[PDB]
Amino acid sequence: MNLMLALLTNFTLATLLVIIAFWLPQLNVYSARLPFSMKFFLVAITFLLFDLEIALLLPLPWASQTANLNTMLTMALFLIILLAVSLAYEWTQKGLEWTE
Amino acid sequence: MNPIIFIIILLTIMLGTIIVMISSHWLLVWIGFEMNMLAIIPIMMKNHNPRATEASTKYFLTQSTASMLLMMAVIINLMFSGQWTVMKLFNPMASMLMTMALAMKLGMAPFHFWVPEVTQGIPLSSGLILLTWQKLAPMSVLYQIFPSINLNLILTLSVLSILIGGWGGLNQTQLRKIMAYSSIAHMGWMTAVLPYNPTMTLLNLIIYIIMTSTMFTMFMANSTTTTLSLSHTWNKTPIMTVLILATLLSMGGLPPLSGFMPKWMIIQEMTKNNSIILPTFMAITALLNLYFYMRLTYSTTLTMFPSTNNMKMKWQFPLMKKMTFLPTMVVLSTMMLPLTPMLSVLE
Amino acid sequence: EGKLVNQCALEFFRQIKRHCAEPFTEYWTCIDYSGLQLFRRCRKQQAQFDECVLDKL
Amino acid sequence: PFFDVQKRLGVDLDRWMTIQSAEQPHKIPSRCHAFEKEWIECAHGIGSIRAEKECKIEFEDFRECLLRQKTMKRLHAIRRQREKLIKEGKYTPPP
Amino acid sequence: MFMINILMLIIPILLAVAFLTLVERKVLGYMQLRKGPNVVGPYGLLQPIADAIKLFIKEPLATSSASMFILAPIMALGLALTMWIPLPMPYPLINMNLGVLFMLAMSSLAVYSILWSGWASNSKYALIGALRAVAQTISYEVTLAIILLSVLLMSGSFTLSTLITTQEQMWLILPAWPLAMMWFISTLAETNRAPFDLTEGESELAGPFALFFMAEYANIIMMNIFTAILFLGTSHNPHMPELYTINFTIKSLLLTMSFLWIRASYPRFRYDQLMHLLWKNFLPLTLALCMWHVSLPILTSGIPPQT
Amino acid sequence: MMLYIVFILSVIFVMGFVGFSSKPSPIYGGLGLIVSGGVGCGIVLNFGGSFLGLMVFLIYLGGMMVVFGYTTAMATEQYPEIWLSNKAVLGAFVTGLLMEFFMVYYVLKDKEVEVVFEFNGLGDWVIYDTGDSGFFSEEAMGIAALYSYGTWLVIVTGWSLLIGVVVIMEITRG
Amino acid sequence: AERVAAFLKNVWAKEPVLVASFAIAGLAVILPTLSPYTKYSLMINRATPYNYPVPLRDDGNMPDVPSHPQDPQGPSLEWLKRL
Amino acid sequence: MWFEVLPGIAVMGVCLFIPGMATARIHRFSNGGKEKRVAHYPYQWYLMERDRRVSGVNRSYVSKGLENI
Amino acid sequence: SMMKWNRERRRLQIEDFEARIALMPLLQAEKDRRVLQMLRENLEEEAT
Amino acid sequence: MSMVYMNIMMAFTVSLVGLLMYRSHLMSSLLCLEGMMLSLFVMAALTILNSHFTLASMMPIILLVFAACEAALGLSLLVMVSNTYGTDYVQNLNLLQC
Ligand SMILES: CCCCCCCCCCCCO[C@@H]1O[C@H](CO)[C@@H](O[C@H]2O[C@H](CO)[C@@H](O)[C@H](O)[C@H]2O)[C@H](O)[C@H]1O
Ligand SMILES: CCCCCCCCCCCCO[C@@H]1O[C@H](CO)[C@@H](O[C@H]2O[C@H](CO)[C@@H](O)[C@H](O)[C@H]2O)[C@H](O)[C@H]1O
Ligand SMILES: CCCCCCCCCCCCO[C@@H]1O[C@H](CO)[C@@H](O[C@H]2O[C@H](CO)[C@@H](O)[C@H](O)[C@H]2O)[C@H](O)[C@H]1O
Ligand SMILES: CCCCCCCCCCCCO[C@@H]1O[C@H](CO)[C@@H](O[C@H]2O[C@H](CO)[C@@H](O)[C@H](O)[C@H]2O)[C@H](O)[C@H]1O
Ligand SMILES: N=C(N)NC(=N)NCCc1ccc(I)c(Cl)c1
Repeated sequence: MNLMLALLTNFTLATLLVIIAFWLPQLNVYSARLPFSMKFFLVAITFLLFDLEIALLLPLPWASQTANLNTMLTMALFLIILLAVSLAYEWTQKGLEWTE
Repeated sequence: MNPIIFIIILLTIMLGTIIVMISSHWLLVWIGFEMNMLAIIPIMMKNHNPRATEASTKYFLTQSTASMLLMMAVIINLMFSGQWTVMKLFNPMASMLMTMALAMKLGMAPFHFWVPEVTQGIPLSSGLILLTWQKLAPMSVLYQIFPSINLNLILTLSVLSILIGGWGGLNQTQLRKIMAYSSIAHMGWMTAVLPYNPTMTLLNLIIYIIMTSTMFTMFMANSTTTTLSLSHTWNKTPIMTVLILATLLSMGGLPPLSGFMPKWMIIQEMTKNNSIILPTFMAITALLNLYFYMRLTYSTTLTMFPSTNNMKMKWQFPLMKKMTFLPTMVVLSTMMLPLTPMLSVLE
Repeated sequence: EGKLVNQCALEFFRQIKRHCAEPFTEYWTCIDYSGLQLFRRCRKQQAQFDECVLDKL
Repeated sequence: PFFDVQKRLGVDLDRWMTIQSAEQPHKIPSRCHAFEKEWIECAHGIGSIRAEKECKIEFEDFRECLLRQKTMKRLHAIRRQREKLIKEGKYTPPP
Repeated sequence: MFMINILMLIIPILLAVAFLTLVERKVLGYMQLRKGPNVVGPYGLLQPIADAIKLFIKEPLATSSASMFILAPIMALGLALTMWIPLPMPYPLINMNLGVLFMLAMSSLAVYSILWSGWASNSKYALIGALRAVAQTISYEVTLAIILLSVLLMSGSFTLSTLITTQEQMWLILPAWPLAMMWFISTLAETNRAPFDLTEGESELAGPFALFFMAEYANIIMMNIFTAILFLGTSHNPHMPELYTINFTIKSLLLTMSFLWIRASYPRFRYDQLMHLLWKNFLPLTLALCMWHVSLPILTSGIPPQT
Repeated sequence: MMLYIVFILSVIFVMGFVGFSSKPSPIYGGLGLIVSGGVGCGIVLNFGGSFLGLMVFLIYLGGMMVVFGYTTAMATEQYPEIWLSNKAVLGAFVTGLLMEFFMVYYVLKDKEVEVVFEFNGLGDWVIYDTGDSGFFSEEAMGIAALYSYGTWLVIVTGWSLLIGVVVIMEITRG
Repeated sequence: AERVAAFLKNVWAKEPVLVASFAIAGLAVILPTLSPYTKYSLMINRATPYNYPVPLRDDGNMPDVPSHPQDPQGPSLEWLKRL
Repeated sequence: MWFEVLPGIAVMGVCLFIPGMATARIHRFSNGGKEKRVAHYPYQWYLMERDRRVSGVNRSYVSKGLENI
Repeated sequence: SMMKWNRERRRLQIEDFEARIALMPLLQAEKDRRVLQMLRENLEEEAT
Repeated sequence: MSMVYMNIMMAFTVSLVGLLMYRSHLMSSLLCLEGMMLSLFVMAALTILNSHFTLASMMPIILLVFAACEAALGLSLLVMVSNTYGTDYVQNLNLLQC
């Protein structure tokens, strides 16, 4: 209940601050493609794919508690190396360049 | 495409299929389809044109929808049995959803509309993969879940595909669309016999793949995508016209050629189960396919169509395309009937 | 068997009360203050209780 | 599997997650572990055609543990009857 | 009782933000051989109040979609306050078992306020500026998440108060100063602070404005509080919790003041150059250090406890 | 009552789905999916899925849906059409909204309902597990097991993500 | 070898960030196999008792199984205390 | 001079001291003068709920010792 | 320094976990009776 | 079944009907596809959590990861379509009619 109360308070207050911010006494009586750039799209997609790999690494602090450490360490490094290979491929294919 | 990347993408297409075929867990089956679909899109797009982009998008939407329905069937199956083992499903609603999902992936009627359009819009080599290798993974799942499949649903899908495939091919002059509708009809034979003898499904699938690969390879050797273009073959590679004639008659199911064998054995298995009306209806309906196979033979081999003057320039250069395995594939496509009892290896 | 578990525990705590009531009370009050009830925050008091039970029991 | 490579090589690629009564981290059992175990052991090795008929009792019990339909229905009945009697003042519940 | 506690967090956060604007102006001023605000109240102590009143009685000067024009500042300010509720100082308002993940999850939502306000700007050029800002923010989210995971492999859990225990004997900045360096820079880039203040840079080449400003400056304080806990752990004495709060406040103030110090010291990055700093420099090192910090506890037998 | 919190969240879940499924401007459709994602996390949280719930926020909302909105602003819609101004969208939205309310009314009135299939209506709390006193999170133990039991899952998943990078660079090079 | 050192000096001059990344990543892969302490990580994890140690029914032929926690038989953690 | 920057820093520091100091004192007030009980895992929640029943007043932070034996 | 402290933290966790193991039989004995008492109480009301 | 399954199953059906009844924007149909995934994630998580199927706790994450990768591919196709015609309208993807 406490977290729900905290969230409701934070955003309820934010709503109220926006309210009075827009309405105070004034005292007066009188879908195309946005110049599409492919490079910014690939940044977003690259972030997504790296974000999914981060999702796979987040369990690592718990995984280190296993007795199967031989398997666990090998798979942890394997995942990170494959992430590095992804970066290396994008790098060498000019995917990190902002010219042209 | 970089040649090394093309190899790795081809291997990923194969790996996704292999994962589906070796998995005992439903999640891994789903992963195999996801990986396979991811790797095939780049070879649909490789020639970079609006038609190839439309085909890749139409393909993506169909396969993604089918994979969502498959995951639904898996999750419903988990709820009602508490396990993921790849086998019979434990809930009739799950069975219908998986059957419909796999029918969509195979392009069976009435989920067939994408097959002619996607095949037309991609290169011949990509269409070769689409209409042969891609049938392996869904058919291997159907091989394992068939005990729980609704008999009326599967036989209705089969009958519709044989009719739609047969009728759809009659109106085609594009070779890729002829192969697409031919593929739809042949899928119907494969699923019609599956409830009775899955072994005969495997036999039909293997032979279909062999003849389909032969035809695509022969189209690729001459860069022919239309009937009229194929009609110039006699004035360039006369041997090729004879091979095309023999292969088409085999795909028509004419004895004594290899393509008679799957239809012959499916009719046997269905009659052993007192199914007489259905096999007879299927065999007569397959005459539609024979008609538009015969039409191609008339314009390719049994008559000489008009030529062009610039064709003479082609007489001075040899075929340099790989035509890999073509001599073996054509002989298997036509001359295998005397070895029919060898089907027991598939048992 | 569950009832015997209860009887053994009650007799266990009756022996602490008889002999080491005061050192034990200081010890578990020290534990009770911590939000995680940590042993490592109470080593002095644990030592007094440990020495009392060893001496008298 | 269509090709049972796992059994041929003895490698466990995905069998470990197929059923809930398999080995779990820190021996954490599933809620229906005993029902799954009984059903699996009843049906083992006889084939699904036979098991559908001969292991129906174990499977019906297992499905009850999984989705708890009969239990919820029975509770629905007792609660519905209790509301009726209280609405008629014929029943007072204890503390 | 709990509602009082929430307000004893919300109100001081907004007051701290107000007076950070004064501290920033005066610290920058003295580094520039001048004074900064010193007329509006003694030593400028009423300057934030005058600025706040002024902005709120200013004319509130068409949106392309009213719902998103109002959503963007509510999201920004609401999310910013939410990031504070799991912070242990030393006791959190909400004690989350996965508090670190919660902060990571909530911070990833903050980019929607940028996106929504760009959509509501009704201007092609403001939408493009918003998309450039979003690309920067998500780029530096990558290293922040990986750096955080690397540190937690020494702490053992996603609970923020466990970082206190992990640093009972020693600050984590000593075993992890290479990560501390990239973490600190990543926070600057994440908050669009100089030399990564490209939204205000590239742009020039009332109440609603104030609300976005409060959200950003609350995030700046919060990020430096997070940095203090992550790398400069203060010792907690359960019988004298105020001792922790004093020491931990001083560290957070100094870290915040170093944000101002850095603004005063360097020119701005080009957009492509700050992208290369991330994708070609920080990310390679972060990946290598993530592998290293996975291996290190195992190879030293220094794996922390799960609990 | 708070005892029906999961059901109430599930009701909101459906309305958000009717929101974007009637397909207004993709700007608003994206908003409807974000609200459903947050509500979907809340449902998962109340079943003990703390880590799973936060992954929806971190990955589904903070990653995938951010990229969806980024792409929408860049290649689909830059200015949203007024919500429900289209007749089909308004009709589809109203049609789905009424179906949900009729479902919710009956299940709450009778504490059960048959919408094609039979659903109990006593509250999802009734099926919960009655014994739990372990010193760990079972969800965390299961997820952590990916690195000990799920070697094969890691290999195929990691490979697919690498091919995702390779494939997308091929697709977009044109 | 000399060609190896010349290559390393070149990258050290032009790309020290990448050189450091690869060196750190190489140490992470290699050092666990060379470390005498890696074996204790396995032992400490196994020694942490998450669930209850269910006792065995005594059949009279288990001289290696302790009867009481403070009896000498059974695993000892003395190696862990001194660590 | 630079030390005229301090008054603004002092106000900021007092504003950031209040949340932590308020939470700690509110916890003691609400939990019988002790730290608020942490229950991140089912075992700790089980003990806290058992404490509530044993307390006799429905307060998990009211402790009973050997006086109840 | 981190290796030494984390090793001590592992020893402190084991001691905490062993305290739980000592108490588990008593808690299990109580949980059984509480569950059976509740089921028995639910049974009296069903009969009525 | 439990009461929650009604609405979660309904949500999938709503998004499935949304996906099968296209309008104009291809993006709108992609959102329905990701809505389907979301309802699948929630239903799978609920089943796995409630049954205490410990090792299956990772399955919703795998589903999320692969489905996000599929969505990334779909978004790439959408931008390529948008580059060709200037909109993501599905009525433009009708060349293969003939
Ligand atoms: C592109 C693919 C990249 C894949 C990269 C994979 C890299 C893997 C490198 C290290 C893998 C093994 O790493 C480490 O090796 C030593 C070898 O003594 C193992 O052995 C060590 O730990 C085990 C515990 O399991 C002890 O029994 C043993 O006495 C000890 O020496 C470790 O258990 C293992 O953690
Ligand atoms: C296309 C990619 C080609 C590369 C193919 C690589 C295949 C790699 C297969 C990895 C799995 C190998 O086989 C499997 O390995 C792990 C350890 O490693 C073992 O798993 C072991 O650890 C966990 C923890 O309990 C459990 O699964 C089990 O208790 C134990 O056996 C399996 O018992 C073994 O069957
Ligand atoms: C943070 C709490 C602060 C509490 C302060 C409470 C004070 C309430 C009295 C506010 C008086 C504001 O005074 C008024 O503000 C509005 C702001 O647009 C100004 O502007 C207004 O008037 C001008 C013409 O004069 C109009 O063209 C304009 O559209 C209108 O906005 C006025 O020129 C100013 O006279
Ligand atoms: C194409 C639609 C796509 C959207 C799909 C929407 C989700 C569908 C959810 C299906 C889950 C319900 O599935 C259904 O549940 C009931 C509950 O007992 C089962 O049970 C029902 O039929 C069997 C018949 O022997 C008996 O149990 C009983 O008569 C009846 O209760 C059904 O056998 C099962 O098919
Ligand atoms: N960037 C600075 N430090 N100076 C500055 N002019 N800040 C903006 C001024 C401001 C905005 C909102 C509020 I509420 C307050 Cl009180 C003050």
